[PDB]
Amino acid sequence: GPKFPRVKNWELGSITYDTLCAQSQQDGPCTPRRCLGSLVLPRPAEQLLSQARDFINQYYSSIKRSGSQAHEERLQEVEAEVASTGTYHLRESELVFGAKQAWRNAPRCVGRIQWGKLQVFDARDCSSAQEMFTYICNHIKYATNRGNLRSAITVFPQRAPGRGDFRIWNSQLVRYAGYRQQDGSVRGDPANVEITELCIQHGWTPGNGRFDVLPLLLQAPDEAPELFVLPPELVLEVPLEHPTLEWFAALGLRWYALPAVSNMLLEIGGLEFSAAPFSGWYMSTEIGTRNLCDPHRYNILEDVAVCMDLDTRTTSSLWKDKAAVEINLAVLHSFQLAKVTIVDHHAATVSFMKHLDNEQKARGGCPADWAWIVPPISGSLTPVFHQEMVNYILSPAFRYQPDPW
Amino acid sequence: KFPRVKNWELGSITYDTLCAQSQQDGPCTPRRCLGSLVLPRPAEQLLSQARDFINQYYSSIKRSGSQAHEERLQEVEAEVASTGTYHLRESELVFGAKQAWRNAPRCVGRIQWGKLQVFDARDCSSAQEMFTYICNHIKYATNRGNLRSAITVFPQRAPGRGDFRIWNSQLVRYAGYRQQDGSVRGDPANVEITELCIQHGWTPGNGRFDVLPLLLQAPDEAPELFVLPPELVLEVPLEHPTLEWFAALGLRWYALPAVSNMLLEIGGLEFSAAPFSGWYMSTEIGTRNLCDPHRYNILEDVAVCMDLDTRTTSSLWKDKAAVEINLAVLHSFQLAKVTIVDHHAATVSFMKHLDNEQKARGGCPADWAWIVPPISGSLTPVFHQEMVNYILSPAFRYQPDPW
Ligand code: HEM
Ligand code: HEM
Ligand SMILES: Cc1cc(N)nc(COC[C@H](CN)OCc2cc(C)cc(N)n2)c1
Ligand SMILES: Cc1cc(N)nc(COC[C@H](CN)OCc2cc(C)cc(N)n2)c1
Ligand SMILES: C[C@H](O)[C@H](O)[C@H]1CNc2nc(N)[nH]c(=O)c2N1
Ligand SMILES: C[C@H](O)[C@H](O)[C@H]1CNc2nc(N)[nH]c(=O)c2N1
Ligand SMILES: [Zn+2]
Repeated sequence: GPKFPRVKNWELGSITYDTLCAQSQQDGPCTPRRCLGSLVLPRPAEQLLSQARDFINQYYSSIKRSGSQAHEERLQEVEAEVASTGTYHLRESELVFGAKQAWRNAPRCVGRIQWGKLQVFDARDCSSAQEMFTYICNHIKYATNRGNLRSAITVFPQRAPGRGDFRIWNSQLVRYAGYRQQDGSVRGDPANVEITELCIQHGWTPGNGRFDVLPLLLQAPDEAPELFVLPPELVLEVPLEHPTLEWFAALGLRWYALPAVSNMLLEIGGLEFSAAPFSGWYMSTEIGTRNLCDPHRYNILEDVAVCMDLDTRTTSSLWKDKAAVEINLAVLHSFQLAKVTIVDHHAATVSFMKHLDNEQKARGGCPADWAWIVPPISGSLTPVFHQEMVNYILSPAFRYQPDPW
Repeated sequence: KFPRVKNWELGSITYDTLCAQSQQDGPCTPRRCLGSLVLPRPAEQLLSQARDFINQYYSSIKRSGSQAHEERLQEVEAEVASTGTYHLRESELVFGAKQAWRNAPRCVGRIQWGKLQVFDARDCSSAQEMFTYICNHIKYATNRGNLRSAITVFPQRAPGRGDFRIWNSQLVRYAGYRQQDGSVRGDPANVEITELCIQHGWTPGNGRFDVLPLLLQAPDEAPELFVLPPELVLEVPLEHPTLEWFAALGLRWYALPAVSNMLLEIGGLEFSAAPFSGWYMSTEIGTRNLCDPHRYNILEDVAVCMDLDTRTTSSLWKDKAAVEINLAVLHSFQLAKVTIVDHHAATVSFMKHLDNEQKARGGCPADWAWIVPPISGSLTPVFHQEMVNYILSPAFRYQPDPW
């Protein structure tokens, strides 16, 4: 009967219909002729004003004052401001709500059960690269909280007509260096070769290890980026050991505690926050499966399998699968021992199922990107594998943006 | 526009041009993607699908434009104009069935697409005849463990009448018997078909691995029950290479995956009974059939036999057990000399297939959620490969249950 996508869970046999998707104001990449759901990156006064009104309407609905006089007065305030200045500005509580709503709207995040619990640091007063650095250190200190991690976002000033952007050049606040070698290989994280080379071009004295923490390149409006070294005491890392395989610690592998995305755009009511880094805590598979075992990342599967004495000469020994499991276990064990927050892919996906049920009742749906939500090991052992998902774009949102260089 | 398709492991980029030949809408729209959903929510038309298919065929043998090509289009046209339908030549049927497989977005085994034995069963007028054909298919496809891909094609749908159908979802399936206390004994996915077999006269067993009889249906007739001779049905007892207690679980699985509920569409003609088979990829058995919570659900038993700490997700007890079961499946198929492919070799060969199809057709329709295996996803190259999903014809399609 219902004219909304029907969504089925094949493990439980239950059905829902997503009505939320009708609030999408904006096309993804798919069409009736071809699905592009698996692509990572497929590619103004009245326009602004209607984005702004929709957002203000969301905020007033969220505080149950929709249609109220404070609501119609805010709408007028906003149009008046666009009328005379081309842009407008958010009230503090509007920013807080919009930030949370952007996380809650992110289809690619499995951690969204935590969406209501986000510390929002307003850094819209920031006026220099040096001040960005202070805010960022404060953020990292707050978020890290000695291992007991707290979700957080710091919001720097919005894009402004004619004037340059605030940008953090690094893709995350904490990243490891990647040094291109003479034999064409890479030492450290190959994902970070470009930003590494950029840091060196901007005067950084590079180290030569596999786990060198990168410095930050921070750009304030209409200035060249400036370089800032994080005090090592601020950057919590966990050395990786394995609970029974005693040789595993001898590998010198490690990972940083804080996953802090710094190159995304936070869009709220048409306003564009080009620097707005946000952080949570890790799901174990991000470290132990992707960052450590992708062939284009640290690529350690074969070395670990050799240490475990597996038959790496044939696919059918399942040597990759066994090594990857042990690496994931080491990641979980080591984070637990160090009392640094982490969540395994089972607990995370169970919690995401609870999130979907919360959001079914609250908004009638939840946009979700199945390829990104299902973990990269043990897929069908998690309940999200058996759950259909509808993917669409809502605002507020975190959006990709081109690299500043 | 032609979508850009990137491999994130290798940095390489292609453009799918083949998607332009899609004539048939999927579930997605610009407002929302529905690609993770399993199921979807006259004469001129048949004639254009017919012409298009005859063109694909004459081009496939290089004789595009020839006398033979024109006379064949006119035959198709003369037949439709007079009867509202037409019939395929055996050689066309063979081509169309291979193309349907080639085109199947959810199949990771398509490197094999050109090697397909096709039995024409269009001269079949009875459920009894269907049974004989099915036994021959099984015997041939199984080949004493050296499995060979095959399809048998029964008579097409016709406006005047009921369809030929095989009620079972595969030719070989294990019974699931509901217990008065809710539980299922056997394969919970086959409870309905098991019950249908019982009501049409089957004497049920009571094991966890009882091979079902087939319900075959000729048009507008009640379906009929046929027991497969047990020697036709190759099974593999599961054991583990190092864990001796694993064989004590009494697990086993059948060699032959042979889908028998899907519709084969070729040039607008529809073949409601057209069972097809290949060989398994180990994860289908090891991960989905044995470990899915709504299938035989054995993860916990295995974890306990391995003495794992089951009380917390963070021991990765599930992951550890799933890996041993998959290992047991590969080992036991290898020991019994029955064809199987593991998920690494299979996905490596699919990458090769993508590359072949890029050169041959300018693209390949693929359903990423079904191509990427259910364990160790990102350990396989297909995880890192962007894919474009779309429907080309000839095609295998879902159809309603006949009851
Ligand atoms: C609280 C713990 C959190 C967990 C466990 C978590 C987990 C994850 C995971 C596993 C991913 C996929 C990452 C990848 O494969 O590259 C992700 C993506 C994402 N999460 Fe979270 N998340 C958390 C908190 C946050 C917070 C606080 C925000 C924003 C306020 C957020 C926004 C995002 C976004 C935008 C993405 C997509 C990134 C992209 O497309 O590249 N998440 N989350
Ligand atoms: C030769 C070895 C073959 C292998 C290893 C293979 C592998 C697979 C696998 C793993 C799937 C996913 C199945 C599932 O999760 O339920 C699949 C689906 C499928 N394959 Fe194959 N395949 C093979 C041969 C064939 C042949 C011969 C045909 C047809 C002539 C075929 C047509 C299909 C179709 C239509 C699907 C989709 C089924 C559905 O939507 O439920 N494949 N294949
Ligand atoms: C290729 C690439 C693109 C892009 N936008 N970002 C990166 C690296 O950013 C890290 C990655 C983004 N998918 O996010 C990891 C993450 C973030 C958060 C907030 C929590 C968490 N557990 N995990 C690489
Ligand atoms: C729910 C359902 C639908 C349907 N069409 N078939 C089934 C049972 O068949 C399972 C599956 C098709 N989804 O077959 C697996 C398979 C088929 C083939 C030809 C090869 C292979 N390795 N594996 C269940
Ligand atoms: C091609 C494919 O879309 C790509 O490799 C995706 C798949 N799923 C993912 N899922 C997560 N969580 N993170 C990723 O980087 C990716 N990569
Ligand atoms: C909802 C989701 O699409 C569903 O669980 C799919 C996922 N991928 C799959 N992939 C294969 N090969 N077979 C399946 O049954 C499924 N199930
Ligand atoms: Zn789609």
